[PDB]
Amino acid sequence: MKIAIINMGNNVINFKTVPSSETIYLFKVISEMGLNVDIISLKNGVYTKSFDEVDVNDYDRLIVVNSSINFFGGKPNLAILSAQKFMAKYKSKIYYLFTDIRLPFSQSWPNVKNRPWAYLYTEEELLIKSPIKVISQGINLDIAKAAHKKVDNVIEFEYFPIEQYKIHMNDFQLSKPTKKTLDVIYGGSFRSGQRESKMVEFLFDTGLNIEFFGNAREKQFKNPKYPWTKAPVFTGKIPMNMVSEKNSQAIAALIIGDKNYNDNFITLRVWETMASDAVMLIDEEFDTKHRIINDARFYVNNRAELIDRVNELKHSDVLRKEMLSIQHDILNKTRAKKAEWQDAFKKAIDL
Amino acid sequence: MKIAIINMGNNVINFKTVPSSETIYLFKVISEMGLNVDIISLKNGVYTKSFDEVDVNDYDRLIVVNSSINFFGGKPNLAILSAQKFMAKYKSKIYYLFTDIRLPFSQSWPNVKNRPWAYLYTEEELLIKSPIKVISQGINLDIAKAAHKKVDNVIEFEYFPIEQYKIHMNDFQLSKPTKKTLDVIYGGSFRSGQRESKMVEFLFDTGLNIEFFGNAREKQFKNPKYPWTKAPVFTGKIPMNMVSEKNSQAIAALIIGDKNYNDNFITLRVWETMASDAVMLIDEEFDTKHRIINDARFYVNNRAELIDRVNELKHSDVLRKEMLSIQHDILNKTRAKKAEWQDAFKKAIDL
DNA sequence: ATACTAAGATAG
DNA sequence: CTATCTGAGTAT
Repeated sequence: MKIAIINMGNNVINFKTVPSSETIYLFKVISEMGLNVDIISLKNGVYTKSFDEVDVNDYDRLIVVNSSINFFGGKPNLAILSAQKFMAKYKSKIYYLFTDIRLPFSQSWPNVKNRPWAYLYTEEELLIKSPIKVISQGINLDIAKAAHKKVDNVIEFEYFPIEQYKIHMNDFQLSKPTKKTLDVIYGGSFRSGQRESKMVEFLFDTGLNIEFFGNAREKQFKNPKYPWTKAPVFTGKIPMNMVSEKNSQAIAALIIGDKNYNDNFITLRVWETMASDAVMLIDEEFDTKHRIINDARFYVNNRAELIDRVNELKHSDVLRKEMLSIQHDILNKTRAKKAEWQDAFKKAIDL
Repeated sequence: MKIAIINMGNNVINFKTVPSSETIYLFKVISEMGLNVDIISLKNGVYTKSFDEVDVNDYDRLIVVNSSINFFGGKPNLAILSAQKFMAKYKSKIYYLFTDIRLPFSQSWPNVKNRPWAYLYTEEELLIKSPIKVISQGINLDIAKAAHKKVDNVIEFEYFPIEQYKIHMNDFQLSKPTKKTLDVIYGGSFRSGQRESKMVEFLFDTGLNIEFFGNAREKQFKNPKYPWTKAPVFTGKIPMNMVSEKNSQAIAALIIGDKNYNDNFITLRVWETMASDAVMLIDEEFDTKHRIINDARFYVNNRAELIDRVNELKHSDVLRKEMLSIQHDILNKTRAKKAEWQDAFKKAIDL
């Protein structure tokens, strides 16, 4: 039972990029399940074998982490092409991990055949004919089907909480009480549209000491529709395995709403936050039914509520520790189900 | 008082390179102050002592010419590493000359520890703990504090017109009346974005016989946001300390704006142009408050103001001299106050 | 060959 | 939008 996992459109080397670190963490958690698995990527590395140095048919299961197939600057992206070349040569069923609604499986050939560099590839080289099963992170399989109604070789759809790999990792550790230095903290990147509105709403002009870490830059918030005076402090990105300790430096860590996740996907951030020493405050829009934590106090709808809830927390150490113990209790109930989780995954890749 | 001066990331031997010349010229101007100074670098030379043969703690003052940490080809950069090991062993305050907004002081250790060759160094030998005093060439100390935010041991800030070392040199001599063969001249290299914009706004489609020397070619200008028909004449590189001799060839030398220096840093260029037989014209953005010269005639806004002024100088050999006589009187008044500059420097390195 | 380059591409 | 990531090309 030899399993191969690859990222469809991103180089896999270290933990310095989101797609790469996720592919490696998926490889690590699948290994810890007692499965023999390799990561194939563009070159040999600490975690990967080269596409050029293996026959895709030496594996009984091919898992493909979703990625986009857009070619930046119209130039050839070897990460995409080499991965699909590899997929096309596979004579068996392909398991596509759908963790981002914006990244449904997609053939590259069509987007390649009309390129100046088209001569480099042939349709037989890139066209994937194998049947594909989509393992959707989003519980709503209707949305998963919709996004793939463009590709006919997708024949199975199944829901599997992939993002739970962060809490099921053997070395998982709850954050320990921490000396606070921030009222509210939020990690992410800038995104125009409703995403800008949402962020200015919860992070700007709160009157609280807030830190926005990640890839966002203050000067990206210019839209006159969502004005502001006092912005939060911006910080550089942080290692995947440091997120929870980074969040723990604040009394409260926020989860903002997003049209591509709301009531459908539980995200890595939810767990990273719920695991920290920071009380997890969730944008009502993100989880209307409160599937995450069955306690209204963990939810906020606007700036007034966020400000009010955070101030109740910065004064009441007792209220803070209680909420903290409730979110840790909920996390652990989920963790207790590890074995069911692992079997569900084996079951999802027909093992 | 024994003073040691080093360049953080460049080797110092002679005047064959930009950074080396700067360090040696800084060295000479300080020696001419009657101070005891030594240049410490990689190998012993006419102007330098080797890092591996001197004990940094023998000096009462350690001056570090700003530089960047860029490990070309991912390989160890000996000037940066030797320099920072030297600085790390130092036990008193460090004086960092910030002559370029792009070169804030930076620790190299965080960079080295994650390199495959990290085992060749220890944090004890690279981590610089001594307090740092940034002596900024820019007069806006807020722009200087802003740049050194990442660092924590940078305690002081102070402005000092460092670029003036060229005029106060016991060597300095104004350029004598030169036979004109160019209407306009400008030295430098192109970068991108607005850098190219400006260079095209002031040196292209003017109808004037303009020359452009340094690291720059014609095709390097593609951006269809700033279109041009007739480009100036590119003369490539010239010696490394004959800029004044070069500029004097034209009727007027140009100083164009730059997001980094504008209303902050007076550059070596300014003084090398102000010292030439060429009338120095300045981009209004580079110095709006008109600090350089107090006379509107030397400043321009766009291609219009430019070509116009150059014409007034061509059709009035009398006007040329008058303005030329003005800039020289300014330089002369600055040079006469050499002692005020020197004493200001001493007070900068706490003497 | 020798020595210098004040760093360009990428992340989200 | 720049902090972070990657890792030899250019000038003598």
